[PDB]
Amino acid sequence: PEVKILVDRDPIKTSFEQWAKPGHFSRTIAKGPDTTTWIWNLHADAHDFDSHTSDLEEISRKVFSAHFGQLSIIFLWLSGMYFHGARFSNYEAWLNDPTHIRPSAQVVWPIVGQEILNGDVGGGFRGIQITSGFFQIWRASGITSELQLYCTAIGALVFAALMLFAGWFHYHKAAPKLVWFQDVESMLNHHLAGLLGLGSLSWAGHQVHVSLPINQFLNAGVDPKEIPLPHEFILNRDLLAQLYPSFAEGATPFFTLNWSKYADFLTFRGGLDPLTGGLWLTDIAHHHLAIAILFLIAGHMYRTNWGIGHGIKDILEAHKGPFTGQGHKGLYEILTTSWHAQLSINLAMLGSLTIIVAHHMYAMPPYPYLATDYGTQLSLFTHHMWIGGFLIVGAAAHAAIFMVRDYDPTTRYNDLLDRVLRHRDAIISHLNWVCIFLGFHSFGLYIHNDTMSALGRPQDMFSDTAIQLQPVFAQWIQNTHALAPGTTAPGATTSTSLTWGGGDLVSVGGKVALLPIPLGTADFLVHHIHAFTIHVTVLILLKGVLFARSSRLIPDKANLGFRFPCDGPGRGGTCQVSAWDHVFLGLFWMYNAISVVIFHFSWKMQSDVWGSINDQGVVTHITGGNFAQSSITINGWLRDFLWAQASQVIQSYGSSLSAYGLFFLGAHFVWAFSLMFLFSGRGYWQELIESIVWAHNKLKVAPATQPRALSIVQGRAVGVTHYLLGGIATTWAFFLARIIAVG
Amino acid sequence: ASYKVKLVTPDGTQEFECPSDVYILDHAEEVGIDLPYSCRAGSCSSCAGKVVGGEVDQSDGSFLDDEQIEAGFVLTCVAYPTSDVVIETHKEEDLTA
Amino acid sequence: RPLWFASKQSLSYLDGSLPGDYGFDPLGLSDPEGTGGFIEPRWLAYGEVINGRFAMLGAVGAIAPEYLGKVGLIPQETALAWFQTGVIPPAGTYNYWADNYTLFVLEMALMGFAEHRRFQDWAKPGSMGKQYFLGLEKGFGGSGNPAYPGGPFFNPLGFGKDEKSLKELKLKEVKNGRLAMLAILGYFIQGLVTGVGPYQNLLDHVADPVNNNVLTSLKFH
Amino acid sequence: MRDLKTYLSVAPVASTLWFAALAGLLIEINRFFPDALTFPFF
Amino acid sequence: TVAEPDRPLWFPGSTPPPWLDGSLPGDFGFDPLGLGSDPESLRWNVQAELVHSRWAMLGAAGIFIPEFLTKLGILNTPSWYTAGEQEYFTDTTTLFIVELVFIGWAEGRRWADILNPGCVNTDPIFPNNKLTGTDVGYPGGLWFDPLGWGSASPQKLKELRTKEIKNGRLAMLAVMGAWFQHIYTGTGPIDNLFAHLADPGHATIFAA
Ligand code: CLA
Ligand code: CLA
Ligand code: CLA
Ligand SMILES: CC(/C=C/C=C(C)/C=C/[C@@]12O[C@]1(C)C[C@@H](O)CC2(C)C)=C\C=C\C=C(C)\C=C\C=C(C)\C=C\[C@@]12O[C@]1(C)C[C@@H](O)CC2(C)C
Ligand SMILES: CC1=C[C@H](O)CC(C)(C)[C@H]1/C=C/C(C)=C/C=C/C(C)=C/C=C/C=C(C)/C=C/C=C(C)/C=C/C1=C(C)C[C@H](O)CC1(C)C
Ligand SMILES: CC1=C[C@H](O)CC(C)(C)[C@H]1/C=C/C(C)=C/C=C/C(C)=C/C=C/C=C(C)/C=C/C=C(C)/C=C/C1=C(C)C[C@H](O)CC1(C)C
Ligand SMILES: [Ca+2]
Repeated sequence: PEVKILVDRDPIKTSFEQWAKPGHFSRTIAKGPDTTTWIWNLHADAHDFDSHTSDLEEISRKVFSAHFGQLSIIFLWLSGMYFHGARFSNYEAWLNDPTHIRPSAQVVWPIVGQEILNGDVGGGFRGIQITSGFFQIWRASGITSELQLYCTAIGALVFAALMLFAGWFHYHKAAPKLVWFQDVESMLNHHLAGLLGLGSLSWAGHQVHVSLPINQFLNAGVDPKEIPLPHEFILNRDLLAQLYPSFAEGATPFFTLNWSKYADFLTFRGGLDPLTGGLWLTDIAHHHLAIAILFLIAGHMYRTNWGIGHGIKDILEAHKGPFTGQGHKGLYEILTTSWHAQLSINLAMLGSLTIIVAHHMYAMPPYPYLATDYGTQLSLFTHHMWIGGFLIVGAAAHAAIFMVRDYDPTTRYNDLLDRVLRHRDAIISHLNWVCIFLGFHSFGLYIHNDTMSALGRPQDMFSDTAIQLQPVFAQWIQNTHALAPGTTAPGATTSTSLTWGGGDLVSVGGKVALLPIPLGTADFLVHHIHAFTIHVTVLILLKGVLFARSSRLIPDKANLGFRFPCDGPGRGGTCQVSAWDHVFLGLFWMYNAISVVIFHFSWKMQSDVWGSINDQGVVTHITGGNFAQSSITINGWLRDFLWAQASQVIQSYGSSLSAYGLFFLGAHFVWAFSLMFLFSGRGYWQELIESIVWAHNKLKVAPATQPRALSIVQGRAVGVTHYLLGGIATTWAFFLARIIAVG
Repeated sequence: ASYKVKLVTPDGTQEFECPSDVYILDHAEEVGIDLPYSCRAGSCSSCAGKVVGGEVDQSDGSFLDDEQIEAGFVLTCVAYPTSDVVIETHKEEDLTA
Repeated sequence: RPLWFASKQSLSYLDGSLPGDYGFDPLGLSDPEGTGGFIEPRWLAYGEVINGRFAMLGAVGAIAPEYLGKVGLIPQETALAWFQTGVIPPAGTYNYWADNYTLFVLEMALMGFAEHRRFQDWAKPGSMGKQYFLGLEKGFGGSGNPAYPGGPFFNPLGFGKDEKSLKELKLKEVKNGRLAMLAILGYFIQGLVTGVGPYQNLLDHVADPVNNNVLTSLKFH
Repeated sequence: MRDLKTYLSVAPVASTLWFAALAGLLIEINRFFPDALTFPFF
Repeated sequence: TVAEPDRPLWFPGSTPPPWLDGSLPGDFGFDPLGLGSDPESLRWNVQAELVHSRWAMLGAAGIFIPEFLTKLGILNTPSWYTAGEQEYFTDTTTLFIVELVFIGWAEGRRWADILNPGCVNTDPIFPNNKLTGTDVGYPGGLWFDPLGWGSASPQKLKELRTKEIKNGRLAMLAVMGAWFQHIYTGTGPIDNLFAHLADPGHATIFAA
């Protein structure tokens, strides 16, 4: 009943015995290989711990230490970033003059003439211009020298070592047992209050003492080397009292509850800093303070050892009504015995979170000199969109794996899951209809516009000047937001963003940081295209999950396992009738959706927001509002967006952006290459490998591990992975080359 | 090497000589105590038995439950007798359940 | 035997075989259920005793120099607070016969042999009285109990030849050790948010209590 | 040690070490005799 | 092999590895990474440590005495570190390649016996000369044992071999230290010794 640390001593002895043996976990693998297919299986089931065994304890111990290994990898990556910024960067030069020097923290060796990639990024430096936005983070944290970056790199190196050691320790020396993992009340209490609460309180503590004064000094124009070191701001306090007078009272305001005496550096201004083009740091500090208080209270909800708190089982089984029978009764037993349920929930939430992060970061730029660094903005948005999409697809993959492997109504019965399984056909039919209707009335409008324009009938077109489809709801909402500060958020001075409205354009160094974003008919059309693509990928994934165990087609689909080729060409043909195959499609449709989203973002930003400001306040954008009139027909996307924007990357050869041109072409190649795997089947290939094997045998050079063509599932996997790599990489090259050349 | 192999059987219990590099069922045929079989390739229940003492190598195994290996059952056609083990014959159905 | 804020789970593993056993374990850490690395109860008892011993040493030692810094021939250059000694350079340094880094590595070479030998005795009890160490191994035998090795070195005066002597003496030892541990914690936090030094700070408190903990509420530095 | 020698000769590690050695050799060769479109010695 | 069960260990109180039963000269049970758990590998590494220690003793002499003797004004050997390029009667390449063939043949003879004990012992020109030693790494002979100082019954010889290996380990560390000292500072080893003895508390590696 009570909660304690519970461990096991030396469960597995560290040794090199199993390294010598390839696929020790799989009994069939351990023995050895007869054909080439054995090598592929070895890799495909390396991390599927729940099939190497059946013990939940062993699965969870393996999971814990694998997480430790992953954390170590992440720390090594971070330390590499910091070290490259310390040693092979122009960070100090950029710190002296941010809006003329281009950030770059990677140089290349002059081996085969590749030193042309060491382009002129300014600052007496020649390297590869980076888009990671790391310089902005380091500037917002207060880092002024490269000694601080060196110290950070070494600290992260020793942290990576610590994480690797802890991974070894918690698997080979002191491995917890099942009752320790199956405690989720204390785990939640610690992750809410300890990891997020204390973490954000600690970060607010950093910003209050390091980033606020140092960034004040930097924005006052002081030479970066003439700025006091951060620890001075802690030793000598009147240094802070000068910048921030109310540091004089010194924490007595915090206990007199005269918190208003802190109004100096704990603000609620909102908007952007007109000097840096980022959010006010005195706003971010206040934000993290409030976040910390909220999380610290929130991590006290669940009962662990002292009576007070909430039993999650009680909360769950208290919720049920007349439509759902006994809903939520039995979910606590499901979410604590199967790792795949937890994994899919967390993956869905993390993907949602990543995409929300992308949006909020484009809209409210948090770092100084980030908004006017167009390359960094574009790259960050695109990268986070892709990450979010991939995570969301993985959520569906693991929900299906749960349904196939761990769902059991004999021992772990839940009502809601059962009801959804019982009317899955109604669910999928209505989602099908919605997909069809949405596809007709969003893309059909584009086709109508294209033919109306090609028949010389622009008046009949669905445009801003012929037949207006105005997004009146979005316009109304954003006008409500523009009017918010002072009316219904009285403590704010500026609206939370500048895309809402109110005028108040902000520029930095002759470039536009932000201005109100207008929503017209093209925005309506493309938003409905977005809704359509999201609905279709949801349809595919949900159909895969709901029909993973059985269907009216094949009545015992679970016995065939979560992943399998087919069940023969019977009943008309059952190609890809498995849950894994549904995930394979969803990835295709996720690719489509995210591609359209990032294209929309890039065109709209290069057309209505970014650009150069001038002396009168005349804003010339990258494209003179060509999105409002040209984006309404597909010919406009092919001509004004792809063909026009594509010219930058094509002319990259012979300059320092040549690598982007090379990657453009190479990604085209690998994408086209995927089609060989996606259009063919393994029968032809086995029959061809047969005669190649004959040719080898004729010369006593045939191998003993018999070469087999790939499995049916592996061929689809090779085809989908190559497809995604090709498409994403060509978009990456195009975006980067274009925004670095025109930005 | 050639450890003695004991097999309970409705015919009785006999002892035969056979080298650890060979299957118990294959040398049984050489002596001449008849046992059941069908596929002879380790993929069926026909030649099933279970063990009383010792244990046989599970390397020559396929089409078996991730448990049939350690719960007792085994296939005479695909099995190397690493010791002086005592095994059962005609054991398909109490394996078939 | 009196008990403070005990627990039914805590009482089970805390019956009294250890000195200073007051059944106080509100977070249940000496549980013999989940014994693994560094959570085993014997190791926790050993750690309490060793921390208490080092804390008694450091707690009479950190307050010493600035006391006789007021009484006796002891100069003022030899009269620092415990934080100005060079331990925290950004708070004050000194110039000893060495560098304060060679000082550290010499300190830790000496402490290395002493601590490693002590651990070698914890793990395989009675192993240090076997190998040669310029003689002196017959005195490093041990007594079966790690926290109480005894011998001609660690107990020359022969206190407690009967065992209730040792019982009440161990009780007194661990009590004074807990006192010294929280004394050192007070030293730390007080020297931070008041930044004066404990002895001199105590004298200011004894002038008259106008200068209460709240008074330095304001965190001068 | 014996098992470490074995694992260091497994196919992926053997091939990565082989190809790293080959890459180093070719890189150095073209670092000494760069821009070579022909065989100009004989 | 005299399996010293209670030999003095490097880490008192902890059991030595099984493949280290004290058989080898100066065995103190030091092999944490287990680099010698294979008998063949053990043999090979015994040979390696011996030849390393011998080369390093020759090197420690040739570094530390000439500069300790030219610090005091006896003669004028330049700095051992940059002693490589101070030109001689020929170029370094002619001497290095000439020496490589010379040093190479002897190395080949050692390989011939390390991998096949006692099969190269005799001389290729006058086959009546017969290097003495019966152990690998301890070749004896009139060439390498003219004094016969350690050809006595295997008791003093065993304690003599330990002596050699201990001096050799010290010399390896010494030679590496001189190279590291010469890279960190810009002085000579005797200069570093004299400075650290002039001001021990302050003139150490913690001087930069
Ligand atoms: C305040 C307490 C605390 C804190 C700070 C953390 C923090 C973390 N936990 Mg953890 N956890 C806790 C309590 C805590 N936990 C409790 C009480 C339980 C249940 C008994 C768990 C069970 C648990 C599991 C099962 C897992 C985590 C994981 C993680 C990591 C999540 C990944 C991440 O966000 O990276 C953020 C990166 C950082 C914050 C870098 C700093 C890392 C610091 C040094 C971590 C130190 C905190 C740790 C608890 C110290 C105690 C150990 C100590 C004896 C040395 C993260 C570092 C995941 C993980 O293990 O990842 C490997 C995961 O699998 N936790
Ligand atoms: C926290 C995230 C997370 C975690 C822990 C897991 C964990 C797991 N997943 Mg999974 N998944 C995730 C996210 C995650 N997934 C996401 C986001 C997706 C959507 C793409 C998927 C989709 C997915 C599928 C379809 C499957 C799994 C499967 C599995 C299980 C086995 C994976 C394995 O060993 O295959 C081995 C890993 C590899 C072979 C790596 C392949 C290399 C990739 C494809 C190339 C990447 C290219 C690189 C980025 C750049 C090019 C480099 C090159 C040019 C040099 C395992 C428990 C498998 C399973 O059966 O579950 C039981 C399964 O089939 N996942
Ligand atoms: C072979 C034994 C040996 C000896 C007798 C010395 C002696 C000396 N070294 Mg040296 N050193 C050695 C090995 C040795 N070293 C090795 C292997 C290295 C490579 C890491 C170094 C690298 C080194 C550097 C970079 C420096 C010295 C320096 C010095 C001088 C001052 C010590 C010091 O401050 O630095 C400390 C030296 C070390 C921590 C390395 C010693 C570690 C090995 C294991 C030796 C251990 C000693 C051995 C167990 C007992 C010796 C037996 C007997 C001769 C007493 C001093 C005379 C300093 C100097 O120049 O003086 C101004 C200095 O800058 N040494
Ligand atoms: C040979 C050598 C140096 C030879 C140098 C020579 C000849 C130089 C000759 C000179 O002509 C020059 C060139 C210049 C001339 O003007 C002067 C001289 C000087 C005369 C150093 C070796 C130096 C070699 C060293 C220091 C090796 C150290 C190895 C260690 C510490 C390993 C220990 C462990 O491996 C174990 C045993 C067990 C494992 O489980 C754990 C670990 C810890 C891995
Ligand atoms: C019991 C319990 C159980 C439950 O369940 C929970 C809870 C409640 C949490 C718990 C706990 C409580 C507490 C309080 C604890 C604490 C402890 C401590 C304080 C320690 C210290 C401890 C402490 C220590 C060691 C210390 C030591 C110190 C020293 C040596 C010092 C030194 C020095 C000197 C001399 C002087 C110089 O100049 C400096 C120096 C160098 C610095
Ligand atoms: C580091 C440092 C630093 C600081 O500063 C300085 C200093 C001090 C310099 C340092 C230290 C050093 C050291 C320690 C050294 C040591 C060395 C050695 C040990 C050597 C040996 C060495 C040794 C040796 C040579 C030996 C040798 C031997 C021999 C020859 C022998 C020969 C022989 C033979 C065979 C045989 C015959 O029958 C006899 C004879 C003929 C006789
Ligand atoms: Ca415990």
